[PDB]
Amino acid sequence: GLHDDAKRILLHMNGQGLVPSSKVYTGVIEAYGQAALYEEAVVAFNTMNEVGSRPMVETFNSLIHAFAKGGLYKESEAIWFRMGEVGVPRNRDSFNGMIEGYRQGGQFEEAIKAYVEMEKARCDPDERTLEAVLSVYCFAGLVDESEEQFQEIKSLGIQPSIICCCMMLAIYAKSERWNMAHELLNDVMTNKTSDMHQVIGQMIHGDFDDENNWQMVEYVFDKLNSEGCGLSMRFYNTLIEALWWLGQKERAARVLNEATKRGLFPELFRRNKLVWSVDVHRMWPGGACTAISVWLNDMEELFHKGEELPQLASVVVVRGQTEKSSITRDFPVAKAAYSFLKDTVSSSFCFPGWNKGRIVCQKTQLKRIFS
Amino acid sequence: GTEKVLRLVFMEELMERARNADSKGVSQVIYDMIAAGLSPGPRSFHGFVVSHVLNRDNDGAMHALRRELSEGLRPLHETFLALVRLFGAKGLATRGLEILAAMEKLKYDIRQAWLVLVEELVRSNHLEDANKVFLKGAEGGLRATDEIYDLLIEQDCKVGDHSNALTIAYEMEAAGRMATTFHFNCLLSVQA
Amino acid sequence: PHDTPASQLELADPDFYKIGYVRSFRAYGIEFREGPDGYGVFASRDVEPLRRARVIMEIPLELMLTISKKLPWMFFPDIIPVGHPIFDIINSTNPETDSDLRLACLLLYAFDCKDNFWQLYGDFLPSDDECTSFLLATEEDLLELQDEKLASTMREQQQRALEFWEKNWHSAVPLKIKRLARDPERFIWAMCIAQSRSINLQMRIGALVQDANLLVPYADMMNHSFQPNCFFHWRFKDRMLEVMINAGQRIRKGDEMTVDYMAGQKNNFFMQRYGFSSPVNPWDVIHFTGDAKIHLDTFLSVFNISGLPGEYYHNSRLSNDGDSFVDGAIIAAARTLPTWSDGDLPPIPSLERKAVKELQEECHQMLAEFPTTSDEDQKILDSMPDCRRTLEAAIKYRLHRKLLIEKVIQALDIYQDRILF
Repeated sequence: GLHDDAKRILLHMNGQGLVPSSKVYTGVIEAYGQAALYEEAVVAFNTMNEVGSRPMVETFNSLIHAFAKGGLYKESEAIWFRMGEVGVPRNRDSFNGMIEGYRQGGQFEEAIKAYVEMEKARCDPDERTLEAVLSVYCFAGLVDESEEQFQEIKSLGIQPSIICCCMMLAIYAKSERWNMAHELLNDVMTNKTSDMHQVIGQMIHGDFDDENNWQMVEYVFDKLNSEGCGLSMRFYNTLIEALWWLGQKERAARVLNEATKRGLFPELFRRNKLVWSVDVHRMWPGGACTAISVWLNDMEELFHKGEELPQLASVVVVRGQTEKSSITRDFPVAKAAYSFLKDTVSSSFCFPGWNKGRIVCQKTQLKRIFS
Repeated sequence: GTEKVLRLVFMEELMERARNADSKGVSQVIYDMIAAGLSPGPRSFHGFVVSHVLNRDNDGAMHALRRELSEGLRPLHETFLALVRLFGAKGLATRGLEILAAMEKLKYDIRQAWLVLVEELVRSNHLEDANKVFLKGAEGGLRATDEIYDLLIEQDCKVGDHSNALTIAYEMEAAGRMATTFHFNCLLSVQA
Repeated sequence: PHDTPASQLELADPDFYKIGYVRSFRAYGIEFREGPDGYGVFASRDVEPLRRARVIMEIPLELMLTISKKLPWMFFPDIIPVGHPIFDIINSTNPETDSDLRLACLLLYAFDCKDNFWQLYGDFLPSDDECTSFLLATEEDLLELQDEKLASTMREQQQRALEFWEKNWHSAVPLKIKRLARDPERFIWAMCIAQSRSINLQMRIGALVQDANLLVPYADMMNHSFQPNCFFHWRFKDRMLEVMINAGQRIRKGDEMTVDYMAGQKNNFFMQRYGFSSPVNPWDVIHFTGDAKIHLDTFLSVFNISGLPGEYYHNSRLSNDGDSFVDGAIIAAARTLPTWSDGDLPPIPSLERKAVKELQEECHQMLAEFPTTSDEDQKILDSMPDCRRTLEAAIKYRLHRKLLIEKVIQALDIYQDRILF
């Protein structure tokens, strides 16, 4: 996911003289996709366009994933429509990325239609596709409905991974089912799954955190680098989701520290003389609440110390072409991030009039709640 | 109202950097822009172009442009201009010529710019291309300043190129300005 | 009916054209109409964009009155006889500055010479009441202008004209000379007609190419514009002046055909020669002694002015959204305001804000120094519809100067808003 190095490599290749080949672009956009530097990614694709080298489907299934990392559904629809006229087929990972982008965004109705289109085109749905179909019924109020896919996963193959178990646990905890979900929690901790899947589950239950006990999960945190930022960020996001909603807030939102020290969660926070904001465009609802808790306090820590306040403090929740729209409030994250803030702090902050895609606070207004 | 105060405050910063030429500083402010949700602006991109421009980064200047172009804003006139000035120093004639074509497509008057490319190339010692740029321009119908015509005729004669010089003199005439003893004397130098 | 500029006005007598048509004057695609202002020339047909120029009027040499610019004085229509007393008066004039006087004398002779078109045409020329020239203005009108320098010049000019009449129209003059200008107001009408209606062109008659000052009939009915539809050309072979439509310009029926009297000049000159003033004179100057300077390039960019410094024009294709604020006056503004343009370094936004206010301050000072405000002036103008023509002119000069200072204030502000997107 390093892109500074990708830019240096591109500069050195241009200085050499050899024209860059097709695959190079695919990777970069994937690297940038993780950090949400869409514009930076866009220029890379465009350089692929500028060269005029024919683009392999690989470039397209990389671009759909790079644009699905943020949640821009209009860009996904545009690139999907352009893929139909460019003369390439739509493979499995393309539909997977489309549904993944639709998940963090709105339009929950198009997911089942795209899946029935996969079934019509004989897409041979894979494990990631079935996980996405199960997650289709996750963000919505369909707790008891999201069980037939679980049975299909348990029957056609092994039990689903932890990114699904903890997700279903958070779903059960979101409704009025607290103690009946403890047996399903012990299930994932007393089954015959992988070795690392057993130690995961005791890191949330009990205390398990000290100078030595919390050092045991460091190995599990560092061993998951083989995925290549594909499911690692997904795993951390699902862990935070299942940890913060029902559990200890100080215990849940502490993984972000080691995640930023690792380099897998960039730009979670912007700090400058003019601006001081937080970007959660590639995050789900629960954890957003947590960082904020730290954020307020991090500031408070600075508050006695003394420092000039920013001119505008923003909360980057939703980006893209859709930003200038009144349909923005319908977003999945929007329903709950606002909620946490509504309970915790006096709400001077609300959607800007120039762009209805974030939450901003004026300078004088920020000072009042701080005091 | 509030936007105004903030938009105004942010910009003073971009400029502060641009003048001291830290392209990187701007880049953060540029990302900062998407965070505050401050709208991307053609004017805002301008500072970035200048930053690479100040420091001879062709790739960089182009890089910025590529982003703005992608955003969809039609670029401000001055930006394109600085690019030409820089490209010109460096003899990048074809590339400079390419910028001009685009300026035209976006409905702009290209006369002022064409003169700039030709002028600089002579100071930067690439006369052969300068002559070639002028002639192409002349065919189109673009008129030229008196000072430029004179520079090209004098310079060419000092190096020794009679051919290019007479073609230019003939064109001054067709456009309207007529020769004076200065122009003839230069031509005679190569002839004798 | 269709709305056209011509519709408001009424057609002139058939005789304006007939007197000319019997001699060889021909008009093509044109009419002539009259109104309170006076005669004007309008279109009667549609012309699509054209490859080369098209003739609207052809006027022969004999109808005109002409004198050469340089010292041997050669009069081409040649009305004056050899040995007549008028030549001595024309010869005794400074070769370089007074051509108005020489032309006046010739016109007066023409009115006394039989079978000269002018005896007939002069009836159609402006009377003492209907001419706007300021030579014919009282002390009061001169006062209303509110400008010391314009006022002074005018008085020096009024005196120069009287002095000539006294020196040459003395008691002992032969009657041929006396009849031509018995009272001094007649000389003044003549100088007024010469200054307001003269054209300068280069003419080739036979093999002689000379530059001349001429009074030409029927082409004086055209009006000024700074964005002109037509031009003047000499056709040597048939000895005629051609008024011609510019290449490439669409003209629609009912439109006004216009020509440009002098190029590059301020409103002070138009008043001295013609008694006319324009709200939009692209070349007018407002003077700021104030130190501050806004950056030039940006000015042009916000208001889409393109071009070299000498020639600035608004590109309208760039301005897809229909705009109107940018006009002659914003162009005028560009040239006048003091500006700093250095290298390529971009202007600091806060830094320039200081400049805008300091400049505006000077504008407020300027407007205040005058006796009345712009709205007050309109009131005086609206109050009396029928009034000495020279007086309406003076008030209108004032309204116009003030209005340009006001436009600048409005404009400098818009710069501010757009610097920061």
